[PDB]
Amino acid sequence: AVQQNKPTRSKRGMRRSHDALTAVTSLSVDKTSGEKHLRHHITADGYYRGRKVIAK
Amino acid sequence: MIQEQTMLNVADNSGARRVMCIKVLGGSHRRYAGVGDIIKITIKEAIPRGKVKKGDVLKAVVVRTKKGVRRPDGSVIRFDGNACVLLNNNSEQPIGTRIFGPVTRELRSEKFMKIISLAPEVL
Amino acid sequence: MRHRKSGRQLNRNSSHRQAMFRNMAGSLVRHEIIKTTLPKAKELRRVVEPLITLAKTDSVANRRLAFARTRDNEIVAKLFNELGPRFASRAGGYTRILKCGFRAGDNAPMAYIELVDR
Amino acid sequence: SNIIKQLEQEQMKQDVPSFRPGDTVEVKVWVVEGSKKRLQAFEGVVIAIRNRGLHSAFTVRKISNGEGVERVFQTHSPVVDSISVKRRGAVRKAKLYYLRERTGKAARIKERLN
Amino acid sequence: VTSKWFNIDNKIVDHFP
Amino acid sequence: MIGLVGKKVGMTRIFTEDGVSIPVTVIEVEANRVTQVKDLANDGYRAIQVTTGAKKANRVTKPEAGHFAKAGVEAGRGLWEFRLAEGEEFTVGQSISVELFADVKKVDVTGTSKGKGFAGTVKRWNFRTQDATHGNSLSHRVPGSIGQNQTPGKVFKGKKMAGQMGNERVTVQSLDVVRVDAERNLLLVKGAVPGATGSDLIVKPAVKA
RNA sequence: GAUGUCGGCUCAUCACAUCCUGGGGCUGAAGUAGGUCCCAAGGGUAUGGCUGUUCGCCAUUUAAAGUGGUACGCGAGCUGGGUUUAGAACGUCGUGAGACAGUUCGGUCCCUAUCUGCCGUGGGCGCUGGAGAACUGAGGGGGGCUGCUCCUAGUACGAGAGGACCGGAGUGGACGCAUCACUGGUGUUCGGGUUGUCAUGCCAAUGGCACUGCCCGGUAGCUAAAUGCGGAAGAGAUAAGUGCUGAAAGCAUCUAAGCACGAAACUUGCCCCGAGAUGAGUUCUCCCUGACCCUUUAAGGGUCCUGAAGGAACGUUGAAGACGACGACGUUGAUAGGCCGGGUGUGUAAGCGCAGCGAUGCGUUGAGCUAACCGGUACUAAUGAACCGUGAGGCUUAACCU
RNA sequence: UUCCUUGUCGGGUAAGUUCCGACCUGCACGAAUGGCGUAAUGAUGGCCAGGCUGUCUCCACCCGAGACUCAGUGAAAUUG
RNA sequence: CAGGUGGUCAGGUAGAGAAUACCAAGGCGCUUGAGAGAACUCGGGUGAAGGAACUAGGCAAAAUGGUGCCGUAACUUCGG
RNA sequence: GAGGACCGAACCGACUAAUGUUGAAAAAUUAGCGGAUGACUUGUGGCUGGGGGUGAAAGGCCAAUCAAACCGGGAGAUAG
Ligand SMILES: N[C@@H](Cc1c[nH]c2ccccc12)C(=O)O
Ligand SMILES: [K+]
Ligand SMILES: [K+]
Ligand SMILES: [K+]
Ligand SMILES: [K+]
Ligand SMILES: [K+]
Ligand SMILES: [K+]
Ligand SMILES: [K+]
Ligand SMILES: [K+]
Ligand SMILES: [K+]
Ligand SMILES: [K+]
Ligand SMILES: [K+]
Ligand SMILES: [K+]
Ligand SMILES: [K+]
Ligand SMILES: [K+]
Ligand SMILES: [K+]
Ligand SMILES: [K+]
Ligand SMILES: [K+]
Ligand SMILES: [K+]
Ligand SMILES: [K+]
Ligand SMILES: [K+]
Ligand SMILES: [K+]
Ligand SMILES: [K+]
Ligand SMILES: [K+]
Ligand SMILES: [K+]
Ligand SMILES: [K+]
Ligand SMILES: [K+]
Ligand SMILES: [K+]
Ligand SMILES: [K+]
Ligand SMILES: [K+]
Ligand SMILES: [K+]
Ligand SMILES: [K+]
Ligand SMILES: [Mg+2]
Ligand SMILES: [Mg+2]
Ligand SMILES: [Mg+2]
Ligand SMILES: [Mg+2]
Ligand SMILES: [Mg+2]
Ligand SMILES: [Mg+2]
Ligand SMILES: [Mg+2]
Ligand SMILES: [Mg+2]
Ligand SMILES: [Mg+2]
Ligand SMILES: [Mg+2]
Ligand SMILES: [Mg+2]
Ligand SMILES: [Mg+2]
Ligand SMILES: [Mg+2]
Ligand SMILES: [Mg+2]
Ligand SMILES: [Mg+2]
Ligand SMILES: [Mg+2]
Ligand SMILES: [Mg+2]
Ligand SMILES: [Mg+2]
Ligand SMILES: [Mg+2]
Ligand SMILES: [Mg+2]
Ligand SMILES: [Mg+2]
Ligand SMILES: [Mg+2]
Ligand SMILES: [Mg+2]
Ligand SMILES: [Mg+2]
Ligand SMILES: [Mg+2]
Ligand SMILES: [Mg+2]
Ligand SMILES: [Mg+2]
Ligand SMILES: [Mg+2]
Ligand SMILES: [Mg+2]
Ligand SMILES: [Mg+2]
Ligand SMILES: [Mg+2]
Ligand SMILES: [Mg+2]
Ligand SMILES: [Mg+2]
Ligand SMILES: [Mg+2]
Ligand SMILES: [Mg+2]
Ligand SMILES: [Mg+2]
Ligand SMILES: [Mg+2]
Ligand SMILES: [Mg+2]
Ligand SMILES: [Mg+2]
Ligand SMILES: [Mg+2]
Ligand SMILES: [Mg+2]
Ligand SMILES: [Mg+2]
Ligand SMILES: [Mg+2]
Ligand SMILES: [Mg+2]
Ligand SMILES: [Mg+2]
Ligand SMILES: [Mg+2]
Ligand SMILES: [Mg+2]
Ligand SMILES: [Mg+2]
Ligand SMILES: [Mg+2]
Ligand SMILES: [Mg+2]
Ligand SMILES: [Mg+2]
Ligand SMILES: [Mg+2]
Ligand SMILES: [Mg+2]
Ligand SMILES: [Mg+2]
Ligand SMILES: [Mg+2]
Ligand SMILES: [Mg+2]
Ligand SMILES: [Mg+2]
Ligand SMILES: [Mg+2]
Ligand SMILES: [Mg+2]
Ligand SMILES: [Mg+2]
Ligand SMILES: [Mg+2]
Ligand SMILES: [Mg+2]
Ligand SMILES: [Mg+2]
Ligand SMILES: [Mg+2]
Ligand SMILES: [Mg+2]
Repeated sequence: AVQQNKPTRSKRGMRRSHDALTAVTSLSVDKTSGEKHLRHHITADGYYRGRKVIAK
Repeated sequence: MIQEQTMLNVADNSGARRVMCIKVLGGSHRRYAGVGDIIKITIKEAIPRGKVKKGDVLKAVVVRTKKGVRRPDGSVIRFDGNACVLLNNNSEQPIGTRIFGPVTRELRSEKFMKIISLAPEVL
Repeated sequence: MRHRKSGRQLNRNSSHRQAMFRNMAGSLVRHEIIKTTLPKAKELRRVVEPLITLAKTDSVANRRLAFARTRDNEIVAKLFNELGPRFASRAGGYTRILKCGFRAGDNAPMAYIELVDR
Repeated sequence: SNIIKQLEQEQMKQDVPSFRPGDTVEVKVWVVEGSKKRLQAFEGVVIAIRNRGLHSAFTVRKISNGEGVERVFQTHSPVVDSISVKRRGAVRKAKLYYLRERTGKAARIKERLN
Repeated sequence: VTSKWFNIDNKIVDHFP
Repeated sequence: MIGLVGKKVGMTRIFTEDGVSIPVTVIEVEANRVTQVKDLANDGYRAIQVTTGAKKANRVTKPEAGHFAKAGVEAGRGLWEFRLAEGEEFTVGQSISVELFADVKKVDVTGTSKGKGFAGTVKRWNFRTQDATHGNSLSHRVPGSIGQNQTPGKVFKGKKMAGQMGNERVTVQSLDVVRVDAERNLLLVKGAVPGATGSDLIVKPAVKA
């Protein structure tokens, strides 16, 4: 099926009121390294909750 | 669990060998007939000098099914094939004088005490 | 409905699932740490951890039975000579999953699955 | 489910004998022909056993008056008065449903001898 | 072109004689 | 009259000496603690609010904890309410036991039924399927027609269509009471009651015959 | 400058000129069974043979197999048998091309849904401080069918034949809701048997492929053909109808004044939703009791200090689920995986020994393995935090208290 | 090829507007725009039986590919 | 771009075979992935009792299926 | 050791059903189906030309076009 009238630029923007992205509320700070990371994720060099889990 | 077009063997000695179910009596839109249920049959093959001729329309009562009867405690009794006893169309009394094979205790009612007495074995 | 059923299907038919975990199980034993998608690392724990309790008792009958599930004699030898004795006293849970970032190519969630005393 | 298990044990019989598929057993069940109780015996081959605690059941098959009959008995029902093993049969299976298509000399089970 | 096979198919097109 | 709040433990069977097997549901009815009484003066109707079970002190909020502390009752799984008849009086803090049903013959059991998800019109409304063969084109379990032509030119409210099935409040009426087991906090009723194992059931004496 | 046709299938919805069930009046109404008219739309209202059929005839049922409107309801829901393209033939008509409400055989059915509608499910804001729960119930929806047997009673009625009203009990058909204890289906995630071939060096033992290779069983879950429950009783106001008292009209008269009965229809009673019911309701509990500056002086703007109850996020997940949502749990922990024990299912593993020329059999052995199940167990993962949410909550009037 | 017409009679079915056998009242058959038969043959038309079955009573579960959510790329008919 | 396109070469184990199944030499995994595990659609598997009652019509599925030997009717143009 | 013989792959076809119908494809795919030593099938080359060809005959085919091909012209045909 296809439209009978051209939907306006307000109906288009109302449909997109639910299309926004949500920012990450906070980043946890590592216990020893002191660097931010996603919560429950290892940091960018392999520290997770103090210990170094990936010595790479 | 007998319905229309189901082919039944014959447990008495009326002459018939095979009958077909053409209606389940006793209610509107009724699907199935179990043990103790009256049905309307037609005869599909008979022995050459019986009391009933091929093509007859009669009544019958189901006495063995291979779906089985469930007893009060949870038990089941199933047979290897479906069987019926031919009845008179009006009086609904048996036509033959003998019964073959076992029957069950769901025929123990005022209508079918004639069949229970004749049966070789009642389960 | 899916009530009370267990097992990821992972968008594969059954024989390709069976053969894919048999390769990963061999790879985790051999390297002691690998990198997978998080759904495939959680479904690995139910394949490779039963292999280690099987290896805690060495017999010809169990070796022939670890072989029917790995099809690799270099893996069966390591299970029964190193990972058997090493986890002798530990009662379950020979494996640890650690979440890491997202795969660039398709944004899959990634995880590191390893043996606990690596 | 300790609650359900406790309710189950109080109802189980304590005297069920050991049989396995292929055996020949008598089951004596109570019948009530009106107002008097009575025992009648069912003979046949055990073709299936279902082990579920109080929900256990077994299936017995006989050939009666030229018609084969199968009966599923609930083991711990009070209707089953007694079970008695007559012969022991040697089979390789747990459910002998292939005996439904065999008659006469094709449906013979060999004795176990031990 | 002209089709849109269902604008050529004459069971669909020639429906009211 | 009031009822009790239980928990579907499971299903089993009771054998009677005369050789009949009764399917029973085992409802586990602990003590129900009366935590609030309502009256016409303050609330406009008469009712008791009861609690049951136990809850870990960690998961009870400050507002919830202070509502139990006023009654002098230790916290519970939830809160329910029963409407009092005329001539029934209950006091705050007292405990109600399964022996209430000792001489009751029939009960009404309410629970939340098993959740079926988004279901179709064949499962949800017992619609007939169309032909499996004989030329059918992609329409084997689809609803069919949903209205008439230009008059009325709309679909009527309450049309039977596909959607969420189950997972909602259901009551079954006039269930027997096979046995009350006050020493184990049990109640065996004859038949099946809504919900899955572990769900909360509300049991009242039957309002009908 | 297109509003797709008959019948079938699917799904319906309204009217009442009522087919059944309900209530009545008259009967050329003894009883059973009828005839006819009035009231009544709550629910119910066949399966087959023939034919493209709607229809109809027929067979056998049923309490009954209603009559119509809805584009002769319904092809962006299905079909495509009929009619209604192009091929071919028959009869007939025409000199012929050809034609036939004559027949016969064959013959391509598109659409990813913008809007309204409908079925489900969320986000925002509001409801006047914020938050967590339990409610009331305006309103709305669902349900409403009926047989047969027995008793009363072979009584009432009738010459006999036959055979009840009213009232009670039991058991069914069709329909609906739930559920999985039982009986079963499924069970490509469990066990086994077996055919061909390739591989693991070979033997023995195993694995891959052949539709799960073909099969035989089967756990949990889902499920019906399984097994529990339901339709009410009661109340109110009535329809047709039947009255009581009673004049106008000395009588009579159900009506004018006054009083009473009266049905599956109506309002309740049963079940579910429901305070966005903006008319935004009630009850209980919990939290916040700091300064200062500025102006255009008011429900004004700003700075520092403070961040509560609670929430969200994140993680482990579920008998909850398309996604949201909803539930449980996060070390003060059984939330999930593993592990330990059991159960269940399969059906006597491998290895070794013995008998046999060998296939094979026996012993160790009801063995070995065993998914989603039950009862346990911190071994693994569920982090110390951070984030949002504030800092006593307008005016007027009244009633009390200071 | 027959309109009347589902002609009538027989067979087959519980029930047969189709089928098979007959009758002749051939609207409107008929003898090389051939008549009447015919063994074998036909992805030919009609009808009947056995076996077999999810075609159906009346659907249930399971296995995969989409549909659904996330990341990447990214149309069309239509429209006062 | 699931289409079309002449000739030559022709291993093993089963098999009558260039069919079919598993492999060799050799060559590839088809230029979007990751999740989840709703209705519905597509392609398949199994199904209690019944067994064409479905439908215009057994459409579609299920069934049959090989080698050797025994045995085989009407009718016939004497071959079938 | 005959045969417009039989069963059956390559090869040539196109009987049925489902899918697709802004397709993977301006006619295909999947599963079955027919012929398969012949009135067969195929490669390379050649000949027939538009009121003309060719046609085991369907108004079929003659470059995705056929009750008269395509290109250019008469030509701005004519259009109550
Ligand atoms: N519908 C089919 C066949 C078809 C092609 N062209 C047609 C023209 C008219 C009718 C049908 C067709 C298709 O699209 O492939
Ligand atoms: K339903
Ligand atoms: K109608
Ligand atoms: K009316
Ligand atoms: K009436
Ligand atoms: K009357
Ligand atoms: K009505
Ligand atoms: K007609
Ligand atoms: K169409
Ligand atoms: K139509
Ligand atoms: K339309
Ligand atoms: K509109
Ligand atoms: K209603
Ligand atoms: K069972
Ligand atoms: K099961
Ligand atoms: K093999
Ligand atoms: K199988
Ligand atoms: K009077
Ligand atoms: K009623
Ligand atoms: K509110
Ligand atoms: K989904
Ligand atoms: K052994
Ligand atoms: K065992
Ligand atoms: K003629
Ligand atoms: K006849
Ligand atoms: K006849
Ligand atoms: K001829
Ligand atoms: K042909
Ligand atoms: K023929
Ligand atoms: K030859
Ligand atoms: K040639
Ligand atoms: K020309
Ligand atoms: Mg995918
Ligand atoms: Mg395979
Ligand atoms: Mg659910
Ligand atoms: Mg839903
Ligand atoms: Mg199509
Ligand atoms: Mg289809
Ligand atoms: Mg309007
Ligand atoms: Mg227009
Ligand atoms: Mg009327
Ligand atoms: Mg027909
Ligand atoms: Mg119409
Ligand atoms: Mg339409
Ligand atoms: Mg067609
Ligand atoms: Mg047609
Ligand atoms: Mg023509
Ligand atoms: Mg015409
Ligand atoms: Mg269509
Ligand atoms: Mg829309
Ligand atoms: Mg209301
Ligand atoms: Mg109402
Ligand atoms: Mg269970
Ligand atoms: Mg089973
Ligand atoms: Mg199976
Ligand atoms: Mg070997
Ligand atoms: Mg291989
Ligand atoms: Mg409120
Ligand atoms: Mg989740
Ligand atoms: Mg503990
Ligand atoms: Mg006739
Ligand atoms: Mg004839
Ligand atoms: Mg002629
Ligand atoms: Mg002529
Ligand atoms: Mg002549
Ligand atoms: Mg001539
Ligand atoms: Mg002729
Ligand atoms: Mg999507
Ligand atoms: Mg996207
Ligand atoms: Mg346009
Ligand atoms: Mg290509
Ligand atoms: Mg080729
Ligand atoms: Mg090949
Ligand atoms: Mg190679
Ligand atoms: Mg699926
Ligand atoms: Mg079946
Ligand atoms: Mg089976
Ligand atoms: Mg079967
Ligand atoms: Mg038919
Ligand atoms: Mg029909
Ligand atoms: Mg076919
Ligand atoms: Mg013959
Ligand atoms: Mg011969
Ligand atoms: Mg030939
Ligand atoms: Mg071929
Ligand atoms: Mg051709
Ligand atoms: Mg084809
Ligand atoms: Mg093909
Ligand atoms: Mg052939
Ligand atoms: Mg051939
Ligand atoms: Mg030739
Ligand atoms: Mg022509
Ligand atoms: Mg062109
Ligand atoms: Mg062309
Ligand atoms: Mg011309
Ligand atoms: Mg000119
Ligand atoms: Mg011009």
